[PDB]
Amino acid sequence: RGQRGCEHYDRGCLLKAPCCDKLYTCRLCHDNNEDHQLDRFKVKEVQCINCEKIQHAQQTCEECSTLFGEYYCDICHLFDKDKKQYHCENCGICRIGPKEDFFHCLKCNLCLAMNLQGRHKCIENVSRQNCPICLEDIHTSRVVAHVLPCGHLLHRTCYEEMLKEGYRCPLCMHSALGSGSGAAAAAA
Ligand code: NA
Ligand code: NA
Ligand code: NA
Ligand code: NA
Ligand code: NA
Ligand code: NA
Ligand code: NA
Ligand SMILES: [Zn+2]
Ligand SMILES: [Zn+2]
Ligand SMILES: [Zn+2]
Ligand SMILES: [Zn+2]
Ligand SMILES: [Zn+2]
Ligand SMILES: [Zn+2]
Ligand SMILES: [Zn+2]
Ligand SMILES: [Zn+2]
Repeated sequence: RGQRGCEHYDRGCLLKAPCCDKLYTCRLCHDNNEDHQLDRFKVKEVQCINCEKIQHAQQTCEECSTLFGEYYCDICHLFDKDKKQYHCENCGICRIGPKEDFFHCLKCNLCLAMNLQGRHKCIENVSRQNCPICLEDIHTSRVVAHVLPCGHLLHRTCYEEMLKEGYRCPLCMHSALGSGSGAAAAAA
């Protein structure tokens, strides 16, 4: 671990971005360096870092057999060391597991810690929204979301910064004290 990959991932291959047909270590490396956003489900090809064989996406290299990722999901085309990831069909992406700690809430439409099942306030597709603090997406973020007792969602980082200046939901102004607050599963 820690020999091959980027700042985001420990992986043995590079993705061929079907948009600009460039080779980037991962979708974040691509998105940080391109006008547009990479569609991870559209990725068809990868290149072995070790032997530069460009090939269809798979867990090991067809020529030299280098291990591309300890965890490999052929839907998101994600490669990584073992972080107990699982791919959730309702989220549509890979989550940081383990899968048994989480359930997918249909209404809020993200994976939530088991202790919130039937024990939180649902807001329709609230996960598919921007964080009201930073106004960047919650659902696909690699930062754990925090369910406020009111059911609104904040990035854990944005939530903890907000506590230095206040203690109320940035949208509905309800206090963050109380029942129904907890953690969601991070994007892998
Ligand atoms: Na490398
Ligand atoms: Na990726
Ligand atoms: Na849906
Ligand atoms: Na999606
Ligand atoms: Na589930
Ligand atoms: Na953020
Ligand atoms: Na995590
Ligand atoms: Zn591109
Ligand atoms: Zn990267
Ligand atoms: Zn190879
Ligand atoms: Zn996946
Ligand atoms: Zn889910
Ligand atoms: Zn819910
Ligand atoms: Zn945020
Ligand atoms: Zn709120």
